[PDB]
Amino acid sequence: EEWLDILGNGLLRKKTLVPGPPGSSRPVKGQVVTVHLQTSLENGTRVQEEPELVFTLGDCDVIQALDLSVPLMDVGETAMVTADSKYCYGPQGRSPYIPPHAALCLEVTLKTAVDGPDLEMLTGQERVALANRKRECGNAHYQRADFVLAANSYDLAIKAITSSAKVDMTFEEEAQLLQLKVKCLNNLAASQLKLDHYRAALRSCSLVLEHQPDNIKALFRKGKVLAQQGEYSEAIPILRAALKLEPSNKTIHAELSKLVKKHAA
Amino acid sequence: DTEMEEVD
Repeated sequence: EEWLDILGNGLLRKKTLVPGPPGSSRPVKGQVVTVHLQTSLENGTRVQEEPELVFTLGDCDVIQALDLSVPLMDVGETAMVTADSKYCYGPQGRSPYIPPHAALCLEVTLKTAVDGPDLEMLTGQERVALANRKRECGNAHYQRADFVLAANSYDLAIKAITSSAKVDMTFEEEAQLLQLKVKCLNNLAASQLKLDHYRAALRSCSLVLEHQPDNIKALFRKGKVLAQQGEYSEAIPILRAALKLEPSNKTIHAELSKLVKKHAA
Repeated sequence: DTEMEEVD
């Protein structure tokens, strides 16, 4: 009927187009919600149409705009949401193209809302599917340079893998999930390093190298972190160990050269 | 050959 100014700043506004059924309720944090999303730019250009977008409320799987506006919708409601770029694809834009600082008009139809899964009660197959979904979310956030959101999705991906103390999985499932955990921890290190969270990036790097001691990405990232911290004595053998695996790699050379030149104070 | 900065 009228525009609701959600955050009190005219940056995230919601207008109900079609209300939900008389008995409908709002979804709560943690619920797996399914929506039909029609995204368009401020000038009216349509971006994409996801007829069955599935995401966990409050987990920031896609964009902040959805996690902030969907809890204000009843299951079965169709609403128009105008959101500023800061709650969307920000000062950088995205892959199915969004211009930098572009305000979005989201036509959302909340379809279903089911209770969130008990991570402790997930099957090996479900655990693989949930962790991979969170990993794919984190990857999408990382490509845009949203390292705070990328780190969160990788953190959720890991939490889903490691909460298996009460379910009996096969050896093949445990091994598959270990391979996924190392990929998520390396991805987390890539994200932490971009946020200068050196102590955290180091932990993630060291955990990856405990499973895979010849992981070139984890070696280079540990070396780059130790170099940016000023631990040149510890960084040079690690950066050399990574060059030993790929001697022609220009990025590892450029990193070593930068480190040795700076090691002159 | 390996792109550092790329995520897996």
